[PDB]
Amino acid sequence: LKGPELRILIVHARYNLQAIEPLVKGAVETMIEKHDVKLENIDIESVPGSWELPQGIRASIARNTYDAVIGIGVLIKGSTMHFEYISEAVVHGLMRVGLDSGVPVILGLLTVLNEEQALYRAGLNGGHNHGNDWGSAAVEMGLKAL
Amino acid sequence: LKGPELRILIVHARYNLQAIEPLVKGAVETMIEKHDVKLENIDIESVPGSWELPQGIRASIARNTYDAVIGIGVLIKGSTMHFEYISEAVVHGLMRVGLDSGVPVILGLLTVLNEEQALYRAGLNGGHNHGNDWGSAAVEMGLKAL
Amino acid sequence: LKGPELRILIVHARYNLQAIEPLVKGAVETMIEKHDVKLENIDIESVPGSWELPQGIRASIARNTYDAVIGIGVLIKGSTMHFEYISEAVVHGLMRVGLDSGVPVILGLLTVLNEEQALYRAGLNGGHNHGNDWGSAAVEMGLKAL
Amino acid sequence: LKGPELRILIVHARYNLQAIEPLVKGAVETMIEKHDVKLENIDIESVPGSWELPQGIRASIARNTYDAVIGIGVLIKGSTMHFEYISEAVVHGLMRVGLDSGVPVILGLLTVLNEEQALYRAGLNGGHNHGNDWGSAAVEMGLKAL
Amino acid sequence: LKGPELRILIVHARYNLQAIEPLVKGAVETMIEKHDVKLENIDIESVPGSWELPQGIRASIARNTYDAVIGIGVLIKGSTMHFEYISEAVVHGLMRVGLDSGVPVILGLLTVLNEEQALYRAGLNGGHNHGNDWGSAAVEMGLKAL
Repeated sequence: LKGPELRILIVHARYNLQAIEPLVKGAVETMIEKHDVKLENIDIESVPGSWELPQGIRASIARNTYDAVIGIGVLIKGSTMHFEYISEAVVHGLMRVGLDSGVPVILGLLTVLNEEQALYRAGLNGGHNHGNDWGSAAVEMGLKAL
Repeated sequence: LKGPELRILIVHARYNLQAIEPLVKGAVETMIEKHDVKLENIDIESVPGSWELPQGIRASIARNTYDAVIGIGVLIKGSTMHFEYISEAVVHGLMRVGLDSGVPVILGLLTVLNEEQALYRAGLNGGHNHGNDWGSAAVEMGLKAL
Repeated sequence: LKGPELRILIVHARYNLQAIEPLVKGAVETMIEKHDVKLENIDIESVPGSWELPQGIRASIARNTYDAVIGIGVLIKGSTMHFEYISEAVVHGLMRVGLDSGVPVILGLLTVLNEEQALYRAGLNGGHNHGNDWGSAAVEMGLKAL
Repeated sequence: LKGPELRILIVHARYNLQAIEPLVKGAVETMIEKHDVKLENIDIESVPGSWELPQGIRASIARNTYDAVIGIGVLIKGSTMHFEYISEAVVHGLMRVGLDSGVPVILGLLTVLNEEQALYRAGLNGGHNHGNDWGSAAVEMGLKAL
Repeated sequence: LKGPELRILIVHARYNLQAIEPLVKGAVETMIEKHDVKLENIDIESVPGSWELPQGIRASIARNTYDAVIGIGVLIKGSTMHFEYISEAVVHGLMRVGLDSGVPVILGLLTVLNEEQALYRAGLNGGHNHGNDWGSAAVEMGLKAL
């Protein structure tokens, strides 16, 4: 599947930036290299933390027009219940923003127990970069939307 | 119950495709063989993963008109909390799309601990294929909708 | 409390039918025998499983007019997480249908660990039939709605 | 803070009535004795169980006009998962009714493991009556609403 | 990032006030000292408990106009399930108020097991004050909103 006429939005948080970057990259590289998406047609905005992902996307979805958007962030279990509650709220939030807007929202949220699990899913230490999967998903959902 | 005039939509994800296929088949075979549904009246679309099920169905529900739709996907517990969160969000999502649209949405989502449990519910290794149940359910809900 | 002019709707699923029936009966008998509800004023529709309860009620709530509705079904814990997710989604769903419509929705959903717990709450093996409680509740909420 | 011109609504369920009463009392006494609320300006309606709280409040909120409302009920853990699901649904429901209506809704819901824990929070056996806290909260939220 | 023209709202509950204060301070100090926010442009309202946070913010968001708002409160695990349910409901509530209003809502909610964990996250006993992070987040989201 190729989508030269597709406009894609990518919002990512900045916590655990060491895992975020590889993910964003994989997502971008895959879209371009494999689906023929134009670099100029890929906006990349960012927010403080995962909590802000739904809100950031909603805002951007209103300003311009995209065919698909990818929310990227990584939450790591800490000492309190904070992890559980943010996670649940953010995931429900992204789903809402997508269903309300009609714009496909790809889940690029990692909810892990430790940094290692994150890096592994970001393609480091022998793992498969999930940002790639997200990229292809964005493209597919974008086309089917039209 | 027979529904020759029924138009059914089936959206399924592609992860764990080995379990997905038997499910879709059972759903289709049952509708046809037991409820007299016309093969031409059964659309079968697909999306990347379960996360996209609600969004894919919403989109399709807007394009054409169906009497019932079946969402099919299988989520398997991994090393992180990802499974728990996607599961909860997807299930709430499908329920929403159905209640908002007024179109019956049948739950063909398997949330299992391991691949074996999935295959078993797909009719392999001595189990009962649940896609069959979903097929009959789609038909029943479709008629009662009219 | 008596409600001769009340119109009640009862939607029940068909899984674990052995527990369902006693429940529906108790609900009906109580409404009639104790609150003076007219048998002709009690509609009893049914759906495949608990998942369809919210959707079935929404549909019916649109076709006719009722003063109260009772959703009845029984979910039993199995080997997977399916039970947990359907349960949470269905309960949220019923609450939504009630709050959106303005029509009182009585919860006649049993979420048990095993069939015995269900039958017990259906009045068998020395237990108290909960359908009775639901019946009176339907009547009370119906009147206060007016 | 005093609110002589405030109209307060109090809906309470009737299960575990032994814990409910002390709670309602404390709420009323505190509002009057400490915030100068007029007894005639305090409506007290009731419903069967906690499940009906959101629905009862919605109904009443539509009939008349209140500055604040207090939902009171006590759920006790039993042998099944029923407790967990009603609890989650009711709490989400009350929050919704408040946010949709714009009318402050005070949470007077006790979700305990056993009757003792309930009575203790109702001021018996050496505990502090939480209904008092709820009363003051109702008054504060009511004024700030204006 | 600096936001001299930004109007920020801060609503905080009053339970566990010993942890609340340091948080509010850090939030204010950081906004001023590091982002050039004008003290006159920072409203600080308060409510009884965390349950009231969403409702308080909704009310204020309607009265005036803000570029960003910060909800602050701390919930501590007790003997009952109350903690879990308030937590889940409040977090979903804040997310809703933000998505409905279009106004960025920063999560300054601590859901801890004990007072120590709270104080630690408020900057005492060797910990980092999270109110600072929230302050910067408020500023960033506010600007991007424009």
